[PDB]
Amino acid sequence: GAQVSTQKTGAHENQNVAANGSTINYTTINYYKDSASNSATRQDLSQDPSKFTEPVKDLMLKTAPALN
Amino acid sequence: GAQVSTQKTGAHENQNVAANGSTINYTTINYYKDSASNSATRQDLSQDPSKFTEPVKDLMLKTAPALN
Amino acid sequence: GAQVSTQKTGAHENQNVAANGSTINYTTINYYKDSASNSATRQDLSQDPSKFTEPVKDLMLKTAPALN
Amino acid sequence: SDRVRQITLGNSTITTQEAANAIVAYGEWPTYINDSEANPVDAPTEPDVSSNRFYTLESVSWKTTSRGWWWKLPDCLKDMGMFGQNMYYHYLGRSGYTIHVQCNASKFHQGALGVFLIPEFVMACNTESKTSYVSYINANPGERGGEFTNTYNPSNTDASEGRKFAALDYLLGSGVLAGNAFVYPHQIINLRTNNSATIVVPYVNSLVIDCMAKHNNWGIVILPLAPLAFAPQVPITVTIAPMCTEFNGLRNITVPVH
Amino acid sequence: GLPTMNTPGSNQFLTSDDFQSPCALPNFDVTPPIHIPGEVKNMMELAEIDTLIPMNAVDGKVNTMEMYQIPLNDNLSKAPIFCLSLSPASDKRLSHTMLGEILNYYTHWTGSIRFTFLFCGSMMATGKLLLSYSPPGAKPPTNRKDAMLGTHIIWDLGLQSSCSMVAPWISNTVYRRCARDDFTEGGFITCFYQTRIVVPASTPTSMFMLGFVSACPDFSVRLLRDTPHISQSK
Amino acid sequence: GLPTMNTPGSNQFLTSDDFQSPCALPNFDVTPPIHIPGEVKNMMELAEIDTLIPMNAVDGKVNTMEMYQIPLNDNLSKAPIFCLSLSPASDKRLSHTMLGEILNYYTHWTGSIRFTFLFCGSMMATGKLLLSYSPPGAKPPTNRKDAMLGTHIIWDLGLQSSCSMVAPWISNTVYRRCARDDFTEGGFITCFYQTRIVVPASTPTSMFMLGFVSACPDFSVRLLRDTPHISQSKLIGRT
Amino acid sequence: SQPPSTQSTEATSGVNSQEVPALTAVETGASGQAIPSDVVETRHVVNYKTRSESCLESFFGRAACVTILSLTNSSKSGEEKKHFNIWNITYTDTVQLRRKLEFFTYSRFDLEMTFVFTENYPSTASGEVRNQVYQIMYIPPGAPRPSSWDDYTWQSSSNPSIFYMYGNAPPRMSIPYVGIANAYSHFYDGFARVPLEGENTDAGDTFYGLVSINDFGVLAVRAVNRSNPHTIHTSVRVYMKPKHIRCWCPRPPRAVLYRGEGVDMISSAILPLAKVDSITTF
Amino acid sequence: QPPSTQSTEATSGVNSQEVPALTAVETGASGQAIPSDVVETRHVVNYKTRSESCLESFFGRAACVTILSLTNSSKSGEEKKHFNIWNITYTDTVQLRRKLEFFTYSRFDLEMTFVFTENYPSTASGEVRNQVYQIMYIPPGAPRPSSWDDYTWQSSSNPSIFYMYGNAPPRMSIPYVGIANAYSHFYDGFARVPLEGENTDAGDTFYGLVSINDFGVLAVRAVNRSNPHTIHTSVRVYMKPKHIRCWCPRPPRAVLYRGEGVDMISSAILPLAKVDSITTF
Ligand SMILES: CCCCCCCCCCCCCC(=O)O
Ligand SMILES: CCCCCCCCCCCCCC(=O)O
Repeated sequence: GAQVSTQKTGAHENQNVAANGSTINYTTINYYKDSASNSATRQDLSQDPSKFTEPVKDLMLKTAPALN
Repeated sequence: GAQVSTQKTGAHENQNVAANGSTINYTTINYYKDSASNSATRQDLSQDPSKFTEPVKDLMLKTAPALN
Repeated sequence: GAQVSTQKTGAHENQNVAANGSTINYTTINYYKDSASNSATRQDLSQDPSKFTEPVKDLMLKTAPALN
Repeated sequence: SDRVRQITLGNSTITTQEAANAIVAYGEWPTYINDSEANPVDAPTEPDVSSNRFYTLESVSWKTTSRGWWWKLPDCLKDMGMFGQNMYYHYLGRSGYTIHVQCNASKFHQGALGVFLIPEFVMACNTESKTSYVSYINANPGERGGEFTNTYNPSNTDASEGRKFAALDYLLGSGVLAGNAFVYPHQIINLRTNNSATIVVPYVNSLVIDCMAKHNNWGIVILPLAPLAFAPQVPITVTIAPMCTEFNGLRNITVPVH
Repeated sequence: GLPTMNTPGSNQFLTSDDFQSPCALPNFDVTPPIHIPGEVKNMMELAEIDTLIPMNAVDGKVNTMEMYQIPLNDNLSKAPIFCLSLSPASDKRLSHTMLGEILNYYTHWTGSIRFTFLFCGSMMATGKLLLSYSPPGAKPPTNRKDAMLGTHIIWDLGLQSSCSMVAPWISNTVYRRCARDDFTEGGFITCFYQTRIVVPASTPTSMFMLGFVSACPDFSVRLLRDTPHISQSK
Repeated sequence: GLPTMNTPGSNQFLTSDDFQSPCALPNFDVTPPIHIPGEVKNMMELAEIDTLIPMNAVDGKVNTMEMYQIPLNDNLSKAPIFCLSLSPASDKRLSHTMLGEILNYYTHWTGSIRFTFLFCGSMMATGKLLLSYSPPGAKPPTNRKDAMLGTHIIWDLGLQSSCSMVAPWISNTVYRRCARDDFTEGGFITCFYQTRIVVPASTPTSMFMLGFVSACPDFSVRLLRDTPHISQSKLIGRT
Repeated sequence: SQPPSTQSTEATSGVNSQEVPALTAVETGASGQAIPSDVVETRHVVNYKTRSESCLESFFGRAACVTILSLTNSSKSGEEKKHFNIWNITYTDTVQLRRKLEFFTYSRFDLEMTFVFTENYPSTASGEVRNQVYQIMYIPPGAPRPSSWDDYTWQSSSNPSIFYMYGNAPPRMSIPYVGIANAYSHFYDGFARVPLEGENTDAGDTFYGLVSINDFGVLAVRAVNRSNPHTIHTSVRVYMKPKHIRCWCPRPPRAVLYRGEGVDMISSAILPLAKVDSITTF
Repeated sequence: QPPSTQSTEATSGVNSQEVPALTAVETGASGQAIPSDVVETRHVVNYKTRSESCLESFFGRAACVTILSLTNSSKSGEEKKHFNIWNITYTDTVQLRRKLEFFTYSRFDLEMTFVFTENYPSTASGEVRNQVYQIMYIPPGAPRPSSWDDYTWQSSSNPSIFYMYGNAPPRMSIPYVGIANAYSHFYDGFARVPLEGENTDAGDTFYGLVSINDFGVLAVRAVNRSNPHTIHTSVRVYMKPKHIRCWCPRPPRAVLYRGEGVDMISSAILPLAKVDSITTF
């Protein structure tokens, strides 16, 4: 019941696409009943900066004057 | 001859209904001749407290007069 | 998610054709998230010495006068 | 246009002709607890209009020597309206807030006020004798609020304010540089452009609901980021309304230490 | 049973390890999550937030509120009025900003940096400022002329009370060290008056500007490291 | 839970080890590759490059630029102009050519070797040179007569300023040792004038030739070893 | 698919239009949004760089030392109490870790704990001492605590524990998130109790802050071996890292060295920045 | 199948206008002649390959790169010897740097293995408990510890290995970490450009790659308190590049190295042996 994922690239690896070669492949099995025992999660690169940098109720555009 | 079962939920799970895909699983293989050598059993939460709190020959309903 | 490939031959092996017996195969699984943790890569034996031994814009044939 | 606004809650209307747009912290509009996240079993009370009113705090004066002002949010409203009363009638409660700050000055005035809403505005104690040694009364200034200083003079024992918070302005009273306060939801009222700013915040806790008499979810910090100057004193008025509030656990009337 | 060989690295503890381990509290019920507001997923989300630059580093303005207040006058001057060394993590003026502090947990960094300024003078006063970035390996921008040769914008003071200057990622290296590496010189950020501030009668003639620093969207960091800004007794 | 048995070889450090290991710096974002000119994939690609032979290693020439200059003259003599033992990673003259330096890291080697000679005399000069190779037996030739009884080429000096001879792979073994070894001795290379260099008036009577050596396409090496060509004082730990 | 990269640069020419991304207002609470393609003429640049080391999981992914406990196994009766050491569960003992954890008001994570042991002969005279095994046990708040190293509570019938032989691989265990809230808070602007009218004239001084609010019990570490003629000083270092972590509501980093477990400041260190000769000095 | 070296084709006598044996070295091209062009050859079949000399194989072994010295001191002095901070480099070792220096540029991942060994250097031998060591990497820009018991050993971000003596030698993989797309073995340049208004004495270590090499330091300490009976521990650091590509090949140094760069010692300017004559085989 192993899961697999793409390994992060290294010195002799392919381009940043990481799509070239089935050989880039880390395989893992969880051995414990509590998921707290599992290794760390997959990188989550999802980002949402607007929450902190642009939490404006009004719709603000960058080209529009900020004021008006 | 492995079995795959789900894990109890950890901090990262946003699915407290155990529905975040293959992500949460563990694999177990029994390696011994006797079952006494197996790890602890699967959790079984089936319960029936009426055995000890309402072991009444006569069925009682909660709004029924206890005695008529 | 194992990789399977051919081993380099030894004393009791075939005609160094690796097309005689399946007993020359071996397997491997990557166990770490970063590819930098893997084993050394499969050897790339492609070579192109001409870039260092005959880097000449206007190509000479070896039997031609080098200078006409 | 963005500069002209009107906001209403309950039976009170706030208008302005010079608004710095408006901020909703984290882009999350305040709401009510969903059944899926309910913690207490007790059916909730939703006072609606009886407590969702804009209330004013005693104004403060902006002087050229002012270092800053601060309030604990659920605490500053404890003194007024049904919001204040409900907090002494129930064990638990939840409240989001709309905070409006106005500073009326002429075109000839300069300077600016940074307005920050800080979750968990825990302040340092003004003593070197004990850790976090701050009394309930001096940690909860209510309607009046507190202010900032520019010097640190921790007291011997409890001789004077030894149970009160330290309040360096440049370190926000907690040991963090004020220049990074901008990480918190904020607006700046520059007297050259705006006379007001409005920030809306969700209830924020590790809990869906908590006891208002024990825990101040948010504080309000106002700083003279650019000094007041004129060719001066300018009053600052802070007007606050709770919103989307809930109460649970009707209990004995609670009367805190005076 | 199954023949095995222990390899180098066996029975050692690495602080960077990412291995599974048995739970000390079996079958523990983790208190269900709720939609807690303000979720942060990445440190760069904080790197992009504009924070103030403690520019007024002159002795007596250091470690006080005035530290972030940059004076301006209507007095005619051709003097520089601003001098940053850019290195977000090593520049004494930047290392304590949120961007600089985040970078003090990293060895290397890339991407463009944005500098935003806000004028807090009278509504009545007007004028123009030159904001400029000069690439490294050059004589510091001694005067306005040199500032004009480099990358620059002119900020015409008016209703739009703020402006942003961007110092693009011009670097020979892909990444620069966060460390004070003379090799990866920051370049120079400066400011000159484009024109004298015009101040009408009966207004202040001395005013302040605030400056902010933040990461641009092409910004990133590499290896994690201990920050030198915190310490303790043994 | 899974029973296991540790084999001999367990918990040892082998410098030749190719086992996987934990990354000290997880999730590191590696600087992307770019194209860089001159990629080398195999060390043999460098072994195939013709480099000079420091043949003139006699007292007074040794360790200076003249070391690479093979003297030639218009005088008539039957004497050889040069001689080399064909032991590419042993001979004092060959062990420091690029081919020798690559081979100094190998224990065993095989395949043909090419020797190229460049005449740097005046355009006005002419003549003929005999290059010859013989297998490691009988006697080194000390006479053109015997040099002929072997593999040889006669080079007409002319507009094509250079020529080459290849010592073919003649060996009883598949691989010869790099180490000096009588058993695996590689043979002899010599050169004699076939025709004396002919010099017209106003042309110098002495000339130099630059000899070069390189690996041929069939060349290979078996086994890595450390080179007895670089050293240092013993290293002592900082304290 | 491909791990998403940071912003690429589109090429652009000169602009004489009335759109002005260069000018803004930060009074609104928003940050400036300008990038090089708004400010200068640009070339196209493909950006494949990835913000992976800045993910919170990566940021908090390395084990930090949290505490050092001192235990002594000794035959002197006056030193018997030193045979074991009870430590409060906390992360406030070491500053480098607190500094990062305190960046967020709230967090949720599972915890990995490991230990490092070392020992010596602190006395003038060394001698033969056998390999010691250490017993590490968690005593949740409300659970009985031992009064002595040989106290019956080391039966550990419920309290989880580890027996480690010195010299074997450093011990390790996983702890699931244990909050009673839906997140751990790193701050608490409040009091454990609300003092009421009457009672104590001005209470709360002894119970303000997180330091009062979240009791996580103690970790008890004992030597398990009886004493020897030659005694041993044994040092145990506790290491920790969050794993499977989420955070909310970011905060400024601390500029002032921490005055212990509160947010308190020492008057001797409230000046975080060095001076520069002038504004115009680089 | 993998490629083999080329086979030689059979040939016979040749009488033609072709000149494979003649060339023009001046063109920069190497000679192209093979045995089949110059002598009569037989058909042979070559099954021999060149994997043994591929770059991954050439650079396929770990080498000792430095020696560190750690001491557990029971004396009032030498407390400082409990830890050792070394600049990370491979230039302390001549065999490894010489191999790497075959190329101008290189790109590789690196793995490190450490070997610990210890003795009892004093005449006063006695009991010492088994010791544990911490190997901490201190990235460039990170603070250095002042002492073995310095708070920076907390390693909250700095990665480290805790090794108990006697267990398998500790080991870790390091990804390529250059800020360039390739590591530079050589650098004909200066870290900073001196400008016109500066002093004409403008050397001062700015010249050479050394001035632009900052890969942090490796800090190793004993993790215990002093024991009455002292220990001298020698730590040998091993390095092996992995997944390696290189560019722009260059000839190796024939003389002993002088320090970090390519500086020469006057005592080693004459690397080759003399012979009796040109005509001696
Ligand atoms: C057998 C070992 C069990 C030890 C359980 C003690 C609780 C560990 C979590 C301590 C940190 C809680 C506060 C926080 O994460 O912010
Ligand atoms: C946790 C240990 C991290 C060690 C990081 C440094 C890795 C080696 C850097 C490259 C060595 C220099 C190569 C060169 O001279 O161009």
